[PDB]
Amino acid sequence: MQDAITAVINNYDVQGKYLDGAALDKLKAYFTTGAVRVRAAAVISSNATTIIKEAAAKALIYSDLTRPGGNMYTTRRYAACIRDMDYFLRYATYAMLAGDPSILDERVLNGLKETYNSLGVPIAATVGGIQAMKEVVGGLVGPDAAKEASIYFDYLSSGLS
Amino acid sequence: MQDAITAVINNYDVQGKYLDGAALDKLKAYFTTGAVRVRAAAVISSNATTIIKEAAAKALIYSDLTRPGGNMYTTRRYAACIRDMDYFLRYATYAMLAGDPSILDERVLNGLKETYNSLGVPIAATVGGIQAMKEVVGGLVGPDAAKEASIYFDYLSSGLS
Amino acid sequence: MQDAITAVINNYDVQGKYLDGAALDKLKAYFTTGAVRVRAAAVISSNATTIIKEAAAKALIYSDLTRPGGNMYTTRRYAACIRDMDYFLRYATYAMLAGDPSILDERVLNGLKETYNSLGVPIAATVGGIQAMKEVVGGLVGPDAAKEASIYFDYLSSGLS
Amino acid sequence: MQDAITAVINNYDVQGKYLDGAALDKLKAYFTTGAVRVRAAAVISSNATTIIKEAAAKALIYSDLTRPGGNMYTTRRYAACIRDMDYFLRYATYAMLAGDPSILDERVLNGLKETYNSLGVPIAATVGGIQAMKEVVGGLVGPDAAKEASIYFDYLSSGLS
Amino acid sequence: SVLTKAIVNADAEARYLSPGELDRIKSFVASGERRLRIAQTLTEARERIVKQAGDQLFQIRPDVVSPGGNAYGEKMTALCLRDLDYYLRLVTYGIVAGDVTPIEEIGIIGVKEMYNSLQTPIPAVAEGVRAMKNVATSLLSGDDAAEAGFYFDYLVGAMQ
Amino acid sequence: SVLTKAIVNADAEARYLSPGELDRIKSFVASGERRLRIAQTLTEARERIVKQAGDQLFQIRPDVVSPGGNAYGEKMTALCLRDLDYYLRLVTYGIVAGDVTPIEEIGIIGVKEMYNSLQTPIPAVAEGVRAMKNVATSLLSGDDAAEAGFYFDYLVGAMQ
Amino acid sequence: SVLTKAIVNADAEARYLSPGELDRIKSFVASGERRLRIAQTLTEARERIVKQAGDQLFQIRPDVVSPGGNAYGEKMTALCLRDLDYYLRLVTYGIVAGDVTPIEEIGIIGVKEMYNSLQTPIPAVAEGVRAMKNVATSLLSGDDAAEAGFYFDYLVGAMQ
Amino acid sequence: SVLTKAIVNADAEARYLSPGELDRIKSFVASGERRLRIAQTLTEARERIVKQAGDQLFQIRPDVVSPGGNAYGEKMTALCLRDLDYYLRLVTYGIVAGDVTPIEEIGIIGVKEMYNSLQTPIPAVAEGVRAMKNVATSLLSGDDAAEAGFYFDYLVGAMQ
Amino acid sequence: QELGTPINERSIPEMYVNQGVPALKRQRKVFKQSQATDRESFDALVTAAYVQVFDKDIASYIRSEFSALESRLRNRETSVKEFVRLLGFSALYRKQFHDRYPNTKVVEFAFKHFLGRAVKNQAELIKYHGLLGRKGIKALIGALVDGEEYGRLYGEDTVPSWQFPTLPAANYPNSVELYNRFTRQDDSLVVPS
Amino acid sequence: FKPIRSKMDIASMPLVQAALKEQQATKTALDMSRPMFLELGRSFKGAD
Ligand SMILES: *C[C@@H](*)[C@H]1/C(=C/c2[nH]c(/C=C3N=C(/C=C4\NC(=O)C(CC)=C4C)C(C)=C\3CCC(=O)O)c(CCC(=O)O)c2C)NC(=O)[C@@H]1C
Ligand SMILES: *C[C@@H](*)[C@H]1/C(=C/c2[nH]c(/C=C3N=C(/C=C4\NC(=O)C(CC)=C4C)C(C)=C\3CCC(=O)O)c(CCC(=O)O)c2C)NC(=O)[C@@H]1C
Ligand SMILES: *C[C@@H](*)[C@H]1/C(=C/c2[nH]c(/C=C3N=C(/C=C4\NC(=O)C(CC)=C4C)C(C)=C\3CCC(=O)O)c(CCC(=O)O)c2C)NC(=O)[C@@H]1C
Ligand SMILES: *C[C@@H](*)[C@H]1/C(=C/c2[nH]c(/C=C3N=C(/C=C4\NC(=O)C(CC)=C4C)C(C)=C\3CCC(=O)O)c(CCC(=O)O)c2C)NC(=O)[C@@H]1C
Ligand SMILES: *C[C@@H](*)[C@H]1/C(=C/c2[nH]c(/C=C3N=C(/C=C4\NC(=O)C(CC)=C4C)C(C)=C\3CCC(=O)O)c(CCC(=O)O)c2C)NC(=O)[C@@H]1C
Ligand SMILES: *[C@H](C)[C@H]1/C(=C/c2[nH]c(/C=C3N=C(/C=C4\NC(=O)C(CC)=C4C)C(C)=C\3CCC(=O)O)c(CCC(=O)O)c2C)NC(=O)[C@@H]1C
Ligand SMILES: *[C@H](C)[C@H]1/C(=C/c2[nH]c(/C=C3N=C(/C=C4\NC(=O)C(CC)=C4C)C(C)=C\3CCC(=O)O)c(CCC(=O)O)c2C)NC(=O)[C@@H]1C
Ligand SMILES: *[C@H](C)[C@H]1/C(=C/c2[nH]c(/C=C3N=C(/C=C4\NC(=O)C(CC)=C4C)C(C)=C\3CCC(=O)O)c(CCC(=O)O)c2C)NC(=O)[C@@H]1C
Ligand SMILES: CCC1=C(C)/C(=C/C2=NC(=C\c3[nH]c(/C=C4\NC(=O)[C@H](C)[C@H]4CC)c(C)c3CCC(=O)O)/C(CCC(=O)O)=C2C)NC1=O
Repeated sequence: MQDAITAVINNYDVQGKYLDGAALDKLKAYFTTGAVRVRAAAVISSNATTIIKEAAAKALIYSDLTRPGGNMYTTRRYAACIRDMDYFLRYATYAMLAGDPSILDERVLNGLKETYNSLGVPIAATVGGIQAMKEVVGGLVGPDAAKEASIYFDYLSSGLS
Repeated sequence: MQDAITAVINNYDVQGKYLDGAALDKLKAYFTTGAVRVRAAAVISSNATTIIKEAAAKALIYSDLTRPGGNMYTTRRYAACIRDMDYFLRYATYAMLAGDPSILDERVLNGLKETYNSLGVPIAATVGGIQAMKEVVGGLVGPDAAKEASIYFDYLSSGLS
Repeated sequence: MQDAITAVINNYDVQGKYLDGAALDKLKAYFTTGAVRVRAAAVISSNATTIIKEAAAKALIYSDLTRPGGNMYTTRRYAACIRDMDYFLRYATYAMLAGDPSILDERVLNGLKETYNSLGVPIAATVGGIQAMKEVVGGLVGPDAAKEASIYFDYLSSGLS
Repeated sequence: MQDAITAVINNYDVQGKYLDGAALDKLKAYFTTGAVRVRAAAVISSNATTIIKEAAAKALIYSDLTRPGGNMYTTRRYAACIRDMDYFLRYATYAMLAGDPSILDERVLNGLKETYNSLGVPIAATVGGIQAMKEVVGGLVGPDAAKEASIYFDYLSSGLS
Repeated sequence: SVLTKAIVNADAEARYLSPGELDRIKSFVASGERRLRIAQTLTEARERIVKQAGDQLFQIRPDVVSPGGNAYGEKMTALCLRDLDYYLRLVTYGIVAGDVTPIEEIGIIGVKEMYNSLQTPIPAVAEGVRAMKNVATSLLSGDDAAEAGFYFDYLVGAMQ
Repeated sequence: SVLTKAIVNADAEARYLSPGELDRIKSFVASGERRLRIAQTLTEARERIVKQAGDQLFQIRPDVVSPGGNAYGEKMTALCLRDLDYYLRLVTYGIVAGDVTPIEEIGIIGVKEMYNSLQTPIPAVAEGVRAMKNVATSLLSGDDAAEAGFYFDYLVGAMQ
Repeated sequence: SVLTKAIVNADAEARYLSPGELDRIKSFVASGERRLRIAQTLTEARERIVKQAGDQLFQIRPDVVSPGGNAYGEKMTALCLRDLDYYLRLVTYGIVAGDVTPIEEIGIIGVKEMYNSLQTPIPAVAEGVRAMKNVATSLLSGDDAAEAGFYFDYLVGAMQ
Repeated sequence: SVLTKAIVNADAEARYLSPGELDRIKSFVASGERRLRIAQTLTEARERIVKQAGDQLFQIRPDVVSPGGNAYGEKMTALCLRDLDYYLRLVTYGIVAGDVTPIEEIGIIGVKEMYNSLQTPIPAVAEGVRAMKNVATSLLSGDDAAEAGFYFDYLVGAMQ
Repeated sequence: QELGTPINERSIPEMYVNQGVPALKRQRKVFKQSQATDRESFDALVTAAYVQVFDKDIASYIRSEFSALESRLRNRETSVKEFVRLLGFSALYRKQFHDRYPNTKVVEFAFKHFLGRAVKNQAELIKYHGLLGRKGIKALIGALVDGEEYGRLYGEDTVPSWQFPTLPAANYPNSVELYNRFTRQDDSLVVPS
Repeated sequence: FKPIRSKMDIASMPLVQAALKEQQATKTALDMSRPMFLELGRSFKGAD
């Protein structure tokens, strides 16, 4: 995986080039938006389980999924789905702090689509839950970091879909 | 694995046959060249690191492989490449000692092609380096074991290609 | 029409020259990329209708062209536009197989500009659709034949424009 | 009319694009061949009359063209034919300096053919005279600009025929 | 060439190339290096092949270089040997292309009419071409010899 | 960078980021402009630092430029100067990134096998790096000089 | 087959087989043993392929097993699986024959009228064939995998 | 210099200057600025080159600084360094002049006799000259490095 | 050696490659029912018959309207001549090539589609236009298909296909101008009189 | 007066095309007048 700074450093090391004005501009661009990211991450960590609760109630629950015959039926499958939601929110927080989707591409999206296809998981329901937690985090974080937080949730939803 | 003797023994055991004139002739043919194989193996064991060094000098370094963007660029990749060269040298020594490429197929060639394909290793450059090692070993050992050593290097290069 | 080989043969016949080193190098350069052309042509033939569908969705439909007053308004004009679009795809495949735009000049581009001027077809829209299949075919075929497929689509676009 | 520089500039202005690497490469390739064109043009200008005389002697005169009833019979038509050859030579020099046959298309070839059917001039004889001048000019200019000079004479001959 | 003939049928039937056509294209491009080697070998032995073909042709039928012959005289023998050089070039073109469309378009359709107009013996020209085939096959390995001999027999049959 | 080292441990234990990690990220991000200005001067003085460093290295131990030395010859000395320039570039990378992830992944892991296969004196390389540290410190303010000296010190420690 | 197509295109010109078509014939006979081995390998695992591909198809396109679906109901799903087995048999026939001549005459031409009359989703059949292709290529070597995937891709494109 | 050599050749032949001689004259005068720059660089770096060449020479020939050596002692080593400075000045003279006339007339004619009388190792002088060559080439761009190395190599060869 | 070298060196090759008759005269295929046996080759013959007639542009729109004719042709109940004749009797041909043009351009379109050339001379225009106006398309097409020229050139089973005539005069350029025109590209009648 | 357009690309001329190939080789392959320690640590490709 890589963050923005290490990504620029690697992108220049591959060319064998010293850090010039454009690269330092990218680095300063990441440096300026530092505060909103850590504050959004702290509020998300503090409100993680509440976020999962509203996201479930808003996108998945009170439907045919929770009823018998659905994928979310039984406490085992419900615990699996809520653990997956907590996982997704945690790695979205990681990607938001790192300013890069490489960690999501590596440790999350790799093989998930085929495995969910094999297990019968609803991809549309997963995307809806991801968007619900995106909405709740956008509400919680405030205007400082809502957009940056939303971009990586959109990345996860787009990669799954 | 198997040598020439073990290969003949198994090929006769699969028919349940006692050893006959043809098997004895094959065993005599292998036995008549035992000393030259041991001499070439001792020479290769003595000059293993030197063989690698001139092999790398003639085939690998001072090129785009070493420059930024080369597959052997960076200390980690260069160390991995030279470890691969010493692996090839040791298994070629084993193959020439045993008089059989069965060990080369079992413990070297299987999986290596698609492994290099996934890793991005240049198969053509690796084959060229193996050929440089072959020519160095042939020059070092002498006319007595030159072809006998070179056949297994060609086997390795053909298996890679 | 001509391919690369017949083009070289005619270009040397008109001067009365035997095939020299330069002509042999040209033929060798064409022959070295023969298989990639065949693979890309097979992929394009298998994915023909999807290329047209995504190209039309990306460039033409959902605009004033499909609305009344647009050139591709009504089922007849929609069918005519997609048939033309398919003509461009098929002749681009022929050009990429033959390695020469002679067939494109001979059987497609002659009279096409003034024909579209007579019928009122939008040349800019046609160029947009051709570039749409250029992007789609570049996505489908891969790194191997992307640029070689792209050169003939650029040839068609430059001829129309 | 238009030279190489204006051709590149117009080709980029029609797209409304600033000059890029390809445009700068074309401009550099033109600028490198500056002195050769000037030297060839100076040689042609100095040897203009001898080229016309030798081309006329080799291709036109001593034949039915100059004998009575021929198209080049009488001083009135002989002077006109040599003036036409001078015009072709001068415009070929202009085209060679500019590095573009646009001047040949704009100021030589348009209307010239139908003018020649109107007057009764032999087009084949004119083409033969042009090629004789081409051979003489290629002899004079040297190996540096022989091909560059010959290309425009071939352009004129192909346009006429 | 085979590419042209496949594309011509595909465009006549208004369809993409068939898998069989794609396979023949693949084999056609696979054979390219040996074809280029054969064409290179013939190109390097141009002068010898032409000279020996002329010598065998005149040995077999000297009447063409007799006073009443079509090719009597130095400047007339030069044209006959130039025609043989033309046909050798056409054979090299055919070998490189893989089949005889260049040979057909350049040197056989109407050859009967041209040689009848010039009053030259077409049977003599055919034997001259056959001598060129023999000299050419003398300088090639067996497989390449048969490959070139196919085009030489095509020329011999066409001039008939 | 600091981001990778502060994210890898969080991923390892499976939690969101702890406040000490967040505030160390604050110190890192607040020092960003000064880090960029520090890295800019070293790039301005790129080809002039290495010339001073090479002289002090060869004065400290001239045996590497001796006939039995690894750096004997014009092109051998040029290669060593190129390696010193490589490590100066890596130090600039570490300075801007705020940690040693790029430096480690590019030029220290396996460097022992590197210089053992090439038979180059690693302790000599260490003094060569330290010369670059001294010449770089000579052209920076005290706080910035100490800041760059930390990364030079890390490279010297990891090299041996 | 390759023999059938070569003979038919030769008889189109009413001439004996060219040497290039003969090299076609030798290549096809040399590859025939490998083709029959691949077809036997696919034949041994026919039930697993159709079962897993049907599961994959129902995963991707659930509307066909929806109330407004052509294959809604258990017997309608069994008919879909029988059709998939038919297509697998046709692909094996194509692999052994080398040329795709039997597949086109048996289960390609007229399949548009097939699924239009039966009101079945041709894109859904395409998705099922693609899943069959994936599961079949999972059980084969790379060259053999590509050799089978070409025929699978013909099926997918020709049901367009 | 170049002009002196051309003039002396024309005088010995008893003719005026050849156009090719004027060509080398124009090239020599055009190269004057670059030669002056190289001389200025070496003059400014005269101390470093001499000191470093002394250290490298004493590493390859430790016995010269030893009890039975020519340069045993602080002032004996100072004399050796002064000799190396003399040869550096002569190389600067040769670079500015364009050939080796001043170097020849000042430092190689009879140098064998002088050092034989002084009991001085001439191969050690040559090693010192090579060390000065390496140190000087370390301070120059590639083209100027080769240009100065020409004169250094000439000095090494003539001191044999 | 020098007696077979070009003289006046071809400084721009492939400016001389394209001279003469176009490559299209010999770079196209002819279809015959007698050698079009089997299902695979029969479809090529059928799709080629829709391109000689209908001129390749509105031929791609044909999906299944001529399905009874193809069945009889495949069953050998009607020859290719009968198939081509019945293709000219259909409403699609009348709609496309008669309903938008003057009565003389219909003769030119009918000639180029069912014989492969343009009108020979004025004595043929008078014969074949004074019959179309007398009895419409179903007599003009029958006259062309049953003529002596059609029987000579194509006989029973052969798609018409373009022919590049040499004689009579002005039949080669007149035919080629018709050949290199896309559908609706130009509607001037070329040979008015 | 109709625009007369252009049918011959200026980069296909003998002199310009002969200079373009030299321009490629000189920029890619060979070094130049900066110090060799700087010229030995150069990557000829830019993003590959
Ligand atoms: C909103 C939740 C949706 C849902 C989910 C669901 N998931 C499973 C089971 C698994 N999920 C995973 C996931 C991962 N493995 C990884 O390595 C990563 C990234 C590091 C992920 C995200 C895996 C491997 C499983 C299988 C093993 C396990 O259960 O731990 C299940 C259980 C299904 C079953 O019982 O087979 C569910 C229900 N289901 C929904 O309906 C929601 C939309
Ligand atoms: C102070 C200099 C010391 C020294 C060095 C030396 N190095 C080489 C050759 C190479 N060094 C490298 C180095 C790297 N590759 C990488 O990816 C990195 C990380 C950025 C490094 C540092 C490589 C690849 C080579 C091989 C040649 C090449 O670059 O293409 C040599 C030359 C050895 C030879 O046999 O030619 C030398 C001398 N020598 C000393 O004495 C010093 C202590
Ligand atoms: C993306 C579609 C665009 C468009 C096109 C359009 N085209 C026509 C009509 C014709 N197009 C052709 C084209 C060709 N004939 C050839 O032989 C070739 C090359 C082999 C080509 C490209 C021709 C000849 C016609 C006229 C006859 C016919 O209609 O088939 C039309 C119909 C116009 C009308 O209604 O009269 C359209 C709409 N229109 C768009 O808006 C797109 C940009
Ligand atoms: C993946 C399954 C899809 C699907 C299929 C479906 N098929 C039928 C019925 C028939 N299918 C055939 C097929 C063939 N006959 C042939 O000769 C060949 C070539 C080898 C084929 C492929 C036939 C003949 C039938 C009719 C019944 C019979 O076989 O006797 C049905 C049932 C339709 C009905 O109305 O009952 C279905 C559902 N449906 C899907 O949704 C899938 C995409
Ligand atoms: C001395 C010969 C010159 C020459 C001629 C040449 N002509 C053609 C092709 C054609 N010539 C005609 C002629 C006629 N149209 C008529 O109606 C008749 C009477 C029946 C005549 C005389 C036509 C129509 C053509 C084109 C069609 C055809 O080829 O039959 C050619 C061949 C061009 C080619 O193949 O592309 C040539 C060479 N060429 C010379 O160099 C001489 C001066
Ligand atoms: C009742 C005495 C207690 C109580 C319960 C309560 N439950 C819910 C909501 C849900 N309960 C379930 C339960 C299950 N799903 C399963 O698969 C199984 C195993 C068979 C169980 C037990 C689910 C899925 C839901 C969510 C809604 C849905 O089914 O779709 C609620 C509503 C909570 C809300 O926020 O609306 C309540 C109140 N409440 C009490 O006071 C008792 C202690
Ligand atoms: C509705 C009952 C069904 C349906 C329709 C559907 N249509 C589109 C998109 C287009 N439809 C047209 C149609 C016409 N253009 C014409 O000139 C005429 C003749 C009067 C028609 C009927 C066109 C042009 C479009 C493209 C968009 C545009 O108009 O610019 C869609 C969208 C498909 C997409 O991929 O976006 C849909 C869904 N879908 C159903 O399920 C019904 C059966
Ligand atoms: C003779 C007294 C002087 C002389 C003459 C000379 N003339 C030529 C060649 C040509 N002369 C002509 C002349 C005419 N063409 C016309 O239409 C008319 C008007 C009726 C005239 C007078 C032409 C056309 C030629 C070219 C050859 C040809 O006719 O085809 C030559 C030969 C020049 C050469 O070979 O280069 C000569 C020598 N020369 C003298 O010294 C006399 C004073
Ligand atoms: C510009 C022309 C020029 C030169 C070169 C020159 C040289 C020179 N070298 C001297 C001494 C010396 N030169 C050397 C040199 C060497 N010892 C070694 O081991 C090596 C072989 C070598 C150094 C690399 C030594 C050792 C002496 C001292 C000899 C003594 O004191 O007896 C002396 C005697 C002392 C004096 O200078 O008064 C002279 C004149 N004079 C000139 O006018």
